[PDB]
Amino acid sequence: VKTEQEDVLAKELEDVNKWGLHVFRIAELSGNRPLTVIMHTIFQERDLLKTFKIPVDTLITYLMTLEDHYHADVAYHNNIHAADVVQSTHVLLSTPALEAVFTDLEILAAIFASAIHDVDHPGVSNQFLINTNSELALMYNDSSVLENHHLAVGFKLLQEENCDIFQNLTKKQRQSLRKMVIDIVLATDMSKHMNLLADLKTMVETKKVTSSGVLLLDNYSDRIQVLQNMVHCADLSNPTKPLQLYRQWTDRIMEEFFRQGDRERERGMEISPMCDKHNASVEKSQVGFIDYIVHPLWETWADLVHPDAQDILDTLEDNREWYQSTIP
Amino acid sequence: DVLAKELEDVNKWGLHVFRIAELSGNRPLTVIMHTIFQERDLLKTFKIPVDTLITYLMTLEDHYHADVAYHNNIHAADVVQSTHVLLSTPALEAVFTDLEILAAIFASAIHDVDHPGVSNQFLINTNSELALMYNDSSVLENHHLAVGFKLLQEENCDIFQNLTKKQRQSLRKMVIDIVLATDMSKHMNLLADLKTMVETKKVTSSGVLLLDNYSDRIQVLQNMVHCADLSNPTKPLQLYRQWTDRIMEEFFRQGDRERERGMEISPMCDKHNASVEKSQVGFIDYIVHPLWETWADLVHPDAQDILDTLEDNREWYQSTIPQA
Ligand SMILES: COc1ccc(/C=N/OCC(=O)N2C[C@@H](C)O[C@@H](C)C2)cc1OC1CCCC1
Ligand SMILES: COc1ccc(/C=N/OCC(=O)N2C[C@@H](C)O[C@@H](C)C2)cc1OC1CCCC1
Ligand SMILES: [Mg+2]
Ligand SMILES: [Mg+2]
Ligand SMILES: [Mg+2]
Ligand SMILES: [Zn+2]
Ligand SMILES: [Zn+2]
Repeated sequence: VKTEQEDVLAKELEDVNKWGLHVFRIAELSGNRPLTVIMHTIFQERDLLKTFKIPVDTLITYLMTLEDHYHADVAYHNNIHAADVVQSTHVLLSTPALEAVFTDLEILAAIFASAIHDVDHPGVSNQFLINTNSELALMYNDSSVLENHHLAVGFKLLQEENCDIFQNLTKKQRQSLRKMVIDIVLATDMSKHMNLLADLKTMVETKKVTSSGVLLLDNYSDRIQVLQNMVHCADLSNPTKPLQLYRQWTDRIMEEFFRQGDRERERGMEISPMCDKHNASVEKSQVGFIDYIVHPLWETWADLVHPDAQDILDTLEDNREWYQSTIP
Repeated sequence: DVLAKELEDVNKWGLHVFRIAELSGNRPLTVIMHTIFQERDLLKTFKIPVDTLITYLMTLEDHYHADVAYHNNIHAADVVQSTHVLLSTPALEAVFTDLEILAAIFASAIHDVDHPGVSNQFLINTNSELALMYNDSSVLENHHLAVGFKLLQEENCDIFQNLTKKQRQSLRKMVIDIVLATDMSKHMNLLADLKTMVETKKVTSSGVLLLDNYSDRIQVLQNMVHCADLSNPTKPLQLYRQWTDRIMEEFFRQGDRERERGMEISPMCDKHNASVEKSQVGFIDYIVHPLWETWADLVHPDAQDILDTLEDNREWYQSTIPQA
């Protein structure tokens, strides 16, 4: 355990290797430190401290700082979402079809990218930031504004006192991990979804597997592509989770969206799609989200790692039925 | 006075820009931008208060670094003026809207603002704050854009104040697209696509190019400003020599910092082991000529005088290099 608690957190953390970890429970039991606790657990499980000579106190110090820079008053894009994506990536990394495909450095990059990928999220969209002429959009030229910011912050925090968890990587290692983490977080920009999926389908069509069905990736292009899509899937994994988890994620994203719509309405701006609390169809919207975004993505991932992801797909379909059933 | 006579050549390749800098009190960017805006009737068209223009331009010019030998206000003024000339090439007559013309010229003016005199790779390799900010991706070019637009916020500096919301939005997208294309790491991809565009190009009866969508139009503007940025070797020898002096001074200062830091010194940045002639001939052969012969193809025969000068300058510099 990497944070002061008491306790029974251990019984819940037994599911850290399973889809459907109750991450909200973890948040409660850990004093709202789900990202620190789950990251610390994963790093120990994967022996990453020993491999990369990461001092444990340095890891905890960085995680505490990183966690503090997720906004507590943001309903969805907060430290629990970061913890969720981290843990979800951790599960996907261990899928049998990917056995021994990735290096420990690649595993570290995926997990680190997952942890920082929404840090300092303000609870409003890229388009909102652009439309309101935010300093952030001015900084990043309207291009992957948030995602560029999340990386800048995640890396800059390494420079805080006793926070450089990469201090004992080689120069080449840090350079490679940096490139991979950047490639991965920039791929979480939803504006890149259709292209990313399109390329993922292409890769699937011409995939190569050993006898036991293990994927053969040849080069960096292959490997980074699978990692990009993996963390993208993890980011978009809410509707594939056990329904009670999914239901809370839906509650939180709508709360966050509605708060942006309130900011838009207050400034006399056109209210963004699905951000109008006065005219929302939350259930119908989740069904469309699954039909046009989440299922097409996950159907393709499932193909890539066939048959590893079948139950994830089945759960997605069951959860689609639930929101369908509850349209008024 | 004398300045006025020099600015008469503003519509011509090979404007004595260094003379203009001396004569204006080191305000080439302000003088040349003002002149071009007046010539193209840009103040009237976009209702730009002339006082606002000068205030912006003076502040913009102030944010080019004095102590940087190549990437300064004179380079900026040169690229602006060169783009201004290319815009009027016969093959592009009446093709671009006034907004697109404004975007191309504004982009040129800001395209290197607050340049520190060291390369992207240097900034990446030294773990600079700029590289941390921009995730190692077009580090300087993103920065130029951010600063160029940020200055519009200064008091009485918003030259786009009377653009419609939509015009401002379009201008902003176009300028970003253009300045990002000045990143040399994108050169080969730009050039490969330009060659493919040339292959399938369409012209009117009078012979002007037909660019019927934003993609084709911005592509031409991107490559035009990139050519302007890479136009030094196409200029009269007296001007080209001066640009070569300055880029080498700048590079060698980077090399100096690399050596002090114990770093491996970048190509062409080692003052002790560098050859001007050899370096310019390679620069022409492998970057500038491939690009300009493609531009010349696009607008043939509009740019043949430019291409001729470049090929003469190449022949000139290779002539003192011993060869079999
Ligand atoms: C549990 O559900 C979700 C989980 C995660 C996400 C993340 N989505 O990424 C997009 C985004 O962030 N935008 C998109 C833009 C149109 O609107 C901008 C305010 C921001 C969305 C979820 O629900 C959808 C479906 C209906 C409500 C949203
Ligand atoms: C008058 O000459 C020039 C004018 C302009 C330029 C602009 N070059 O753009 C690229 C660049 O800045 N760098 C930085 C450094 C790492 O090296 C490059 C591979 C990439 C170059 C000129 O001459 C060459 C030949 C020798 C000096 C350079
Ligand atoms: Mg259990
Ligand atoms: Mg995000
Ligand atoms: Mg530049
Ligand atoms: Zn996310
Ligand atoms: Zn330049």
